[PDB]
Amino acid sequence: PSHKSFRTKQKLAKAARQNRPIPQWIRLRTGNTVHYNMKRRHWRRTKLNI
Amino acid sequence: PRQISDIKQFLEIARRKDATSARIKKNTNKDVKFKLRCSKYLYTLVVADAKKAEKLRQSLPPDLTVTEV
Amino acid sequence: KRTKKVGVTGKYGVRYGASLRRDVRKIEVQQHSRYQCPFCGRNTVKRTAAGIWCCNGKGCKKVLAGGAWTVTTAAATSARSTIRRLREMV
Amino acid sequence: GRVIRAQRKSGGIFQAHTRLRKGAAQLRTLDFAERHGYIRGVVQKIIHDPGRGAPLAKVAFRNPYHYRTDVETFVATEGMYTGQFVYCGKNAALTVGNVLPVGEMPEGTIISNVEEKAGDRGALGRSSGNYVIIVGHDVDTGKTRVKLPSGAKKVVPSSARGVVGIVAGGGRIDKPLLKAGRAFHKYRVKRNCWPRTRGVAMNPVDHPHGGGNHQHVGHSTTVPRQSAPGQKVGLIAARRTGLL
Amino acid sequence: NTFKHKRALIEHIQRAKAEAN
Amino acid sequence: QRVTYRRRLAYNTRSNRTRIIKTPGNNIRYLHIKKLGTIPRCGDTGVPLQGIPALRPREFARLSHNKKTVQRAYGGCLSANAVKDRIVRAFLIEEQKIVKQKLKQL
RNA sequence: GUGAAUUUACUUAAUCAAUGAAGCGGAAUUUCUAGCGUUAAAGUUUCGCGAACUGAUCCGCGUUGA
RNA sequence: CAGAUCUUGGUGGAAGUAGCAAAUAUUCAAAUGAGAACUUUGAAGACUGAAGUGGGGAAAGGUUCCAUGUGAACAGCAGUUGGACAUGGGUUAGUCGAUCCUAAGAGAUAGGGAAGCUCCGUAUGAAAGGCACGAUUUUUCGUGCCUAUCGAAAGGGAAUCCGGUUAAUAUUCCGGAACCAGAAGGUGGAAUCAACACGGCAACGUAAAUGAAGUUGGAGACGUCGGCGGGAGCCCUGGGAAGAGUUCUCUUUUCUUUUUAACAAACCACACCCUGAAAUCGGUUUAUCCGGAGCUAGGGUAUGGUGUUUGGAAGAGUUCAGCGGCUGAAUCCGGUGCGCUCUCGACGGCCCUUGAAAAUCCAACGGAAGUUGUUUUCACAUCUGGUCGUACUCAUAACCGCAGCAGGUCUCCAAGGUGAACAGCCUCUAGUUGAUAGAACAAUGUAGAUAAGGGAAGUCGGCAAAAUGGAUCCGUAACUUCGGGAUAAGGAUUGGCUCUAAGGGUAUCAACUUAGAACUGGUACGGACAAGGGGAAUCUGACUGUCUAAUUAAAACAUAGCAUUGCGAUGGCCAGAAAGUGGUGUUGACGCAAUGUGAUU
Repeated sequence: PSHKSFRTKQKLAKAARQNRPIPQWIRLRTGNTVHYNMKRRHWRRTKLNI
Repeated sequence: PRQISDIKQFLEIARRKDATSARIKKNTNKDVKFKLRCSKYLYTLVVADAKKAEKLRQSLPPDLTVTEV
Repeated sequence: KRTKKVGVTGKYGVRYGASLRRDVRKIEVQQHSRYQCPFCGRNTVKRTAAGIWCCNGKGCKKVLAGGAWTVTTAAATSARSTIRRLREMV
Repeated sequence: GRVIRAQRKSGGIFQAHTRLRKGAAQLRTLDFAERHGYIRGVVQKIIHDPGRGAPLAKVAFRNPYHYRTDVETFVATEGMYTGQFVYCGKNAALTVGNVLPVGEMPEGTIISNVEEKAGDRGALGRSSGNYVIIVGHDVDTGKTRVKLPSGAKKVVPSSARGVVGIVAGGGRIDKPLLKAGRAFHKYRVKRNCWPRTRGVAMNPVDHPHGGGNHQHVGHSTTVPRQSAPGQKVGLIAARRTGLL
Repeated sequence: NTFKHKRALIEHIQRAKAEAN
Repeated sequence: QRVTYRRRLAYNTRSNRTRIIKTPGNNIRYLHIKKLGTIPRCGDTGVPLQGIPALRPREFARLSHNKKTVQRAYGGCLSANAVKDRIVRAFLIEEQKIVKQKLKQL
């Protein structure tokens, strides 16, 4: 809700930052085996459960 | 806001250092409102007489900032 | 006179039985009737709760400990007489 | 095979509802002034105690030792009015509402809120319309024989105190309730003891009386006193049974 | 419940104290 | 025009009291208002006291002393009739105990 | 457990009741009323709200009661 | 390895099949584009119809908000569009909450249990902490006086309003105007050498008007129902003025706009006072209360805004006419009420029910201290106000049901007509036009209608359907616990229009509400909507009420009543491994505990 605790907003802020696509220059590195973010989340599909 | 019914009270409050600015408001009924912005209140004097209006306006201290409608 | 027998217990309709409504009728009449104030003489004593009888008379405003449905009970009156008798012989 | 309703009444939801209570109705603590003389108090207000059939009386006394007022919560006797003076002590008069030792009152005195033992501030004859009768005295043993509202005879110390008069609010049980709703409201301020399901209407896992194709007990409903907590149902240790 | 309207009260007033006087 | 609560408190409660106003912009709006003040009760008879306004408890602290009191003994604590009964009862009982002292000293 | 002649008694061990653990045991020797009662003072003896001593007895001291 | 309804993964026939059918509904033009039933704009047609498909919040979600961009994938058709994908941006508080307080309740400490994990216990078997006086007292201190914490974004509570502003934030920013608390001294005034003010018969008033310890009082602080009266907004309404719709004809009209916040000042009558003494008793409410405990009457005091007048404040906002940001105008004067929502006042009813606490705040009693100096809850200026929450959804797509699921999920605002009505039906503001479409009308079906004559012959059973239905008037049985039954049953009446007849306020105004009288119409008439079928009886449970969520709503359970039993506290009943353990019990036989019957007769 609008009424949040500071602890909740911190966890939500980190969840937002982790819910981003991968930088493109990561994909060009030597020995790179990472192509797409395998930990992506959508707000309807998976819930954060905090 | 405060209403002042006495002209010399308006001058005295204008003389007081808390006075910051003054507004002269000319209404459609030929009644003027002399408003004085102080630290705490907007002091307003309703002068319905024309001749008392401009003698008061020239009575206001020169250092005070007087502003048109 | 609108009702012949039920009186105040006409508010209960046809329910709970005639005898139970009859016993309630005696007690409810006692419970709600106005009583003369023993302190100011006005007819101003009414029941606030079971055992508490308060007078609304101006200047008196006395509150009474009494019976559930009537201001004074027979047991209290009888024993008040005996206690008065006992104190006098002592 | 299940803990029965009687066993579960050890607290929790079966506790007393105590938010609206107006204080514990008690006599004055037995002090020097009330042991040797009398102390006078003023009845401030007669109040309704939720869950109690009798009214309470707020009585203000003076602290004999400090500049302060001590207000005591009494069980009101019939005839107590606001502004009345109530005297408590050995040398108190024999008037309705006064608190005197039972040894100082003549045989046949009607008393209420009587102390079982000297100093416990009132145990007997506390319910509405109930009272205790001073049967007699035994000065050599310092005891007083009294008649309790159940008709039993009891011996109390002559220094035990009792309020002269009958507890106010008498006749409260005469009126039929006419209603589950009014029984609901009466017990809503006392505890969770209502409504009551019969044991015969239960299942065998729930009660000794439960089970069977017809609603019956199957065994005698008069039970011993040595029986187990799950067994103490029906008529416990009944000497006589049935309506005379 | 007497005096069903203002006029009826008036006529009662007119007849009253006139039969007396 | 319909209105909304100005706060995030739904559920009209004894603290969520609102009032309808017309704003100078021709808008129907709520103004949230506080519970009404209370005239102090008398200490003996319990009736409201005469000569004192009806404010909230913290709101009384902004009045001067004379506005919260009546210029009489127990003014702002007891009503006039309560004070008069105090005065007469005090004097009469003092007279009684003087007479009893005279009677019992001999 | 302690005594006194199965019979009586005592309380310090334990048990129960009350409280703010206030007046317990000895001796000396406040009731016509819904009011207020505090922050000693007169008395005596030293030297002003400075003292003291009583006002307000002493003794035992087991907080009282069962 | 061919098997184990074997394991894991993969893939077939069914099969381009079942299906994509609830929530009335879309259509034309244009734009964009490779592509338009679906995107956007305009036009039209509709719906939600204020208990909304509207405007907000709480719980929950967490970035879904906003702008820009778009190959897929996702939106069970489509897609140029999207809560989807990508990139950035976005939430501003002394006053709104949290924080503070306490509630039920949690939970340390003292202690006591327990092999222990840990349990119990919450002012208890605790040495559980303070405050004040003094030439400094044997320069080694004397003399007095008296309870954690956590727990409420719906409870209690210090103080903010209007207009404007962004793509997205506003009681937070901007402009203007206030307010609260705290702190220090300053200025002006007030008291005081008759130390701590005066006036009023009084209720009490005044800009001030010292008051320690201690004690006490008040506020905070309180149910539910019913009408009555006041205010505000809304609704309604008579004129004026601005535009706009309509104009074959009619309509001095149809519609829109006519606005005024917190805050500041002044003003404003059930309780109380004064004189006076009342029966030929009077006063008086819708509601019968009041008076020798002082009525009526007369004169006073208090309470005092969501009232009036002004400041704020017309400069704002709104509406219109021009000009190339600016200039002109208008923004007016009234009515009304069994109306609606909220609120306030004074009352009435109800209870074997009597309907929180605490933090905070104020007052009194008391009388310590005390020419300058003392005081000063008085008017003024002066300074300050941290931390966290703040976007958005709150639902036929942002929550929970595996989902963009016909389910569920607390609450605030609430226009007009019809009508008793927040009914149904229709409309205004706002919102939406979303739910694969197109063409065809075969059988069967789902959902609605109707049917000659008969009228339950159907069927285990009138199951389903029909019939009845509003209001007014007349009439109403057995039986009964005398209250009911009862809308019993049975009859009649109902439109439109022109009229009168009454019912109120100060000659004149305001207001729907009933009685008739004609006249009139495909004997129509609650004309749509809405809206009981009834009667005679048996069995049974007295009644209202409760249960097998998801096959049983019942005669089952509960109930009031009746009865029995145990228990006078060292006690009954129940609980704990134990305990210096708890419940009943803030209890005391008109009580509690344990049962059995089940209103009355």
